[PDB]
Amino acid sequence: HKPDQQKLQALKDTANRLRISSIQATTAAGSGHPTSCCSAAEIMAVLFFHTMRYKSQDPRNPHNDRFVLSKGHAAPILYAVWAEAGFLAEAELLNLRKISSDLDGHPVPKQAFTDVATGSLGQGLGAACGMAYTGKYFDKASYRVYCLLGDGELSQGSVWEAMAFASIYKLDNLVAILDINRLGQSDPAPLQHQMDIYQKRCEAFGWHAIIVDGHSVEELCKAFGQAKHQPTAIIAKTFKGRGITGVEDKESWHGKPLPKNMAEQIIQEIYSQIQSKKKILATPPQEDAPSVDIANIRMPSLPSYKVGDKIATRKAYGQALAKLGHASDRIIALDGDTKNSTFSEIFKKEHPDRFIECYIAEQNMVSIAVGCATRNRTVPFCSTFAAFFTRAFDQIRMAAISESNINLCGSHCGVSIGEDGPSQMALEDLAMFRSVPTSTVFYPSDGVATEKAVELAANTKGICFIRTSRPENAIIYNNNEDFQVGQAKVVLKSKDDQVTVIGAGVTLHEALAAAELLKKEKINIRVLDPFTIKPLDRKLILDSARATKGRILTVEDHYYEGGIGEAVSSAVVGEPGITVTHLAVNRVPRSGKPAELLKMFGIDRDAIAQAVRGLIT
Amino acid sequence: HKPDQQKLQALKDTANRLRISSIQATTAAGSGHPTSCCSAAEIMAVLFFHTMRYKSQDPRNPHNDRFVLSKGHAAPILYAVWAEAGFLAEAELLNLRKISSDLDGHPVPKQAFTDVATGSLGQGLGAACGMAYTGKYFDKASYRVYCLLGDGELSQGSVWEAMAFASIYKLDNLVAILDINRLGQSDPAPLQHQMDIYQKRCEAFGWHAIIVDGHSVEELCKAFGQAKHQPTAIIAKTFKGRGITGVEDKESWHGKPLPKNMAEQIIQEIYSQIQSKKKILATPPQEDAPSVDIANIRMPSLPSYKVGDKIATRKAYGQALAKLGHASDRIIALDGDTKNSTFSEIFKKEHPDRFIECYIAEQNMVSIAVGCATRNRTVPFCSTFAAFFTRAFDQIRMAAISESNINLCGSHCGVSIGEDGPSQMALEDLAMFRSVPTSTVFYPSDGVATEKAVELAANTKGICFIRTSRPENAIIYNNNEDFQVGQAKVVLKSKDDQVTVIGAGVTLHEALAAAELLKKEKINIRVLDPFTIKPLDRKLILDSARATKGRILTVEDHYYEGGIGEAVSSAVVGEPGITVTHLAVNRVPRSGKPAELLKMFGIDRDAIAQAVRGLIT
Ligand SMILES: Cc1ncc(C[n+]2csc(CCOP(=O)(O)OP(=O)(O)O)c2C)c(N)n1
Ligand SMILES: Cc1ncc(C[n+]2csc(CCOP(=O)(O)OP(=O)(O)O)c2C)c(N)n1
Ligand SMILES: [Ca+2]
Ligand SMILES: [Ca+2]
Ligand code: NA
Ligand code: NA
Repeated sequence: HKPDQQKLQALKDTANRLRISSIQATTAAGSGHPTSCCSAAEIMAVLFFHTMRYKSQDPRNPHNDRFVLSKGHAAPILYAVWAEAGFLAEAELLNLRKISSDLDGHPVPKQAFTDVATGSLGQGLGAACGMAYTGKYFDKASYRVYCLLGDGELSQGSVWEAMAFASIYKLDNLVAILDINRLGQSDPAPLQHQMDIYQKRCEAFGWHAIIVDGHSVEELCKAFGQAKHQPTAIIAKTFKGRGITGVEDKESWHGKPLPKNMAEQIIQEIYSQIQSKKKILATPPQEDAPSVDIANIRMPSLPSYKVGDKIATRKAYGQALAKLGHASDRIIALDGDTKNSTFSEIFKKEHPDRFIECYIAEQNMVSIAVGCATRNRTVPFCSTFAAFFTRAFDQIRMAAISESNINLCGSHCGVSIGEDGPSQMALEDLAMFRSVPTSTVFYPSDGVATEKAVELAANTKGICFIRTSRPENAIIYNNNEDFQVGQAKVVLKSKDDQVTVIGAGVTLHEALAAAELLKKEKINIRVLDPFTIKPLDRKLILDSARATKGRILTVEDHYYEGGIGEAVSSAVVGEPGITVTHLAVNRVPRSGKPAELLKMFGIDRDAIAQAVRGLIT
Repeated sequence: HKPDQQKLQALKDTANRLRISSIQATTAAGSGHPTSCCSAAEIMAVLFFHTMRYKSQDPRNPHNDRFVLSKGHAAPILYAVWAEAGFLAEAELLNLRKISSDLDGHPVPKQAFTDVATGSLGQGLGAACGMAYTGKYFDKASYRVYCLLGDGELSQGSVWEAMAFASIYKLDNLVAILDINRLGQSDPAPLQHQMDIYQKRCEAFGWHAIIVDGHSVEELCKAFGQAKHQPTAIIAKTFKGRGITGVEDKESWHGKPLPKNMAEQIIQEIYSQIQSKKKILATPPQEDAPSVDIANIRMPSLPSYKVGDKIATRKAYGQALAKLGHASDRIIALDGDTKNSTFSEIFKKEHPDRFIECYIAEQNMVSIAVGCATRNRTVPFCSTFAAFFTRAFDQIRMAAISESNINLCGSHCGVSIGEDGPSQMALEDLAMFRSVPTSTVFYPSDGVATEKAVELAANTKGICFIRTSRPENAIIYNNNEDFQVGQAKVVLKSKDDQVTVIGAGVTLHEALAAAELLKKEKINIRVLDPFTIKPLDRKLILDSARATKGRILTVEDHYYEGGIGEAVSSAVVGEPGITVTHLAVNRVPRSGKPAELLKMFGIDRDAIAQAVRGLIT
């Protein structure tokens, strides 16, 4: 698939038009990364005007090839290709980085041509893997996926997780293009132009690796055209600032715009090398992506638990997820070699074609989910121990910037796991997920609440987190109980309540046990289950407090900062007559039995009862 | 260095004693991972009783070889070697996982023989790299560093970052042993027993890679004895549950103890294979680690700023760090290809031998710092953009479980960076660091406070975080101002103050500007700079509020959850007459000029003034 002579020259001309646009935009803004754009200009021309198939007036079309700009600071050249393709007006490029424009400093999905935000390096290939996995195994469509990475970027371990994933899953519809321009931000990239080492690394991770001159349209086209039996890495030897005389291949230019006078001079030089004005039209795709049903997802039946039966919420999650897979053909499940502990294995057993084993690689797992959710093709649920979602916080952070709809279930929360000790204990997961701006944080306290959290999460936009627990605890809700995001439940009350005790998961059950102890001493307490920690039901909390002498006690299997107690305090601070006492975990824990650790860390029934007795007196 | 016939058999006997101890301990506990111990028994015997050099009665001795158990769930066999070596009493092994014991489910540094906690897979090799870098380049000592990893564990990208680091820095004093036992937790590891692929991956990342039969003491000893010119990977083909008949090489046994009856039978079988009772003594090390000065670290002079001069706190950090490097020969600086933006380049210029370029690999950077701080050999300061510390949250979490003394400086906080947009904006870093139990969170508002934060951090135990900013802001403190952890500063006050406004960094300066605006309308406000967000100066905040009609307004360049406003609210909730109003960033931002974004997100001078006017009225 070698371009003919006219097309070849038109591709070279296109590359130079892209350089000019990148320089013009960044000089107009007074910030940005023209030298990072210029190393990629021939790559971008060949991708957008020779290799890819897409609808230039409908960038989000489900039939289109996908492009992911992993080196997101080259955003101006992404904008430039979409102007060249006729989607964006050329004049709009000059509004790069303005508060009045959507051509922001790094790509974001408010742009029709951007599926995932990038800017935190090393994440784009994982998203691309999810898109390619979806294309091959779910859509079974003809679209291909292309991802452009920098060489400095290849220092990120997340890249190598994605490399390994793509070869395990035989993603022969995925191409990674590595812009080996020798330089990072503040020094040369470690391997510089040792092209052979990059080739060996890619081959060792199972990819077909082709070294090219990244400024040769000819060599680029030959590499893209080769038969593809594996994921393919095009390892492109380039120069940073290519085409900018005196800047090409030099340090001290990363993220530095050309000054006005210099841009004018350089642009005239580049423009003089352009042989024809006639632009290339993109070739349209084969329209073989299937229709996908986006109707509200409804469980096929009510929960079928029995009040008083004991089940851990981790197990209820797996049961509910498997049931959800009968509610929608769009549900997919991902897990990081923990399916026997999170109980996502139950979904795998019933719907194996929609389970993705991600292995021990949580960063990549989140990125796969993000990629699978793009263009609304699937509804992903990822699971591992909640503690290990800390390993993926930047991916989760970027998922919110990507306006992604993913669902994450983290098990084994808190000290109540017992003997494994703190390395496995999630004690900061509420803090982390609450800080994610698009998040909904579910903390189901029994199996019924867990099933309803799964159903609600499936239908809720944004980053949904479900915190599950290891201990078996009693079912306390009837199967017809109606749950909503942002609505708490009062699970014990009387006209004589002296404190409102807010607990969740294991501490809700400890609070109910404390209530039984206290009733023997003629002390009644109101017990409230938040259901969602974010958004928090401020109204029910305050109404409860006002019925209980203004007194609130929050008790949580989590550290003090960023959790339930701080959420509650922040919601009610300043309200007349309201007081809040907080019980949480004050330091790194240790191994012991679950009940022993709840006692040691001051969040068990006897600690709750003592706090209540002290409040009354 | 092949063991003679008696020693060879003694090593085999030792391996079998280690198997027995691992089974006994986990059966006694009723939990743990004997099959993960048993694959490693010959490796552990050869390391501890042939290859390593260490003082068996002084595991923390600075002259000793280091061992890192990256696959930390094999803790029972680590405990077993230290019993075999005579440091632990054999009987204590039976108290594994008890709340009354320190032999916890995964290793932790309350154990003399543990430097870094493990249990979150994929982190140990990075810590080992820091130990080896320290041994070679700082201590210039003869000790070597050994790290045992699982094969499932090799799916983590952090491992490959460490691999790449070790070859860049020529860590020929580092050995990684890969326990290729075919199986993970819930399925086979992806590559199973494809030993050649592991070899190719390690070689491609610059290591000398040797495939061995991991149950052959002979082959293990030959591999350890080979000349070392590069970091060395011993790629050991093993079987999970080796030596446990009917369990060896089987699925469904990860993290499952043998029941009592079965343990008795298996242990008798293993014991029958032991030919001699005579234990091997460990060989002691060459005592060539240098003395290190642990005196309090004092800057050689007061800060030398001038009130009213403009400097960004990011630049003040670099200046202060370089000065700190003249205060102590122990200070080291690490940075992830951002030294020209964080200004750690200033330290590199003055103290290049103590600067470690970590490249674009934040997870590994944190682990390197943790390893360098072990045994108090250095005082590390790591820097990058604060947003990118989210990429290393699990490493930071584990650092606190490791009781590590590291210092982290994250620049470019908040929307005030302007045009790069949200991918680069730290808006959740206060939430994240506040949740880390051993943390001190410094948020210096000018260059003087920044210099004093650096000095204090150097002398403070735990995870110290310093949040720096991009905008140039005025110096407001005199050079002799005395700063302490947990002590705030009132930077503007009058007898007629009507609100206490708490700001930090850019929002402190916006609050001072608001005060100047408001004074024109005869409205005075008290302005308070927290200095440390954790611990928070509750007393000064409350005393200030009580002088200002009980009214507090907090304003921060951070999301609402987990930041300054929630810290303050949580501290003062329920105090009679106190009210708290909060201004923060309510959603994912976008590109624009710094001042435009502060306005858009409601945290600039005019937003503060409007909030104040509303509180009074
Ligand atoms: C996770 C992360 N860490 C650090 C940065 C800061 N950063 C932005 S661009 C860059 C250099 C990128 O170099 P490379 O990948 O070689 O791309 P090039 O611009 O040379 O094409 C750095 C370190 C980032 N954006 N993301
Ligand atoms: C970051 C992280 N993710 C997931 C886990 C859960 N986990 C504990 S052990 C294990 C399997 C480890 O297998 P491998 O590395 O092959 O070690 P082996 O026990 O086979 O020697 C898993 C997935 C963990 N501890 N850490
Ligand atoms: Ca580069
Ligand atoms: Ca294994
Ligand atoms: Na959802
Ligand atoms: Na410190």
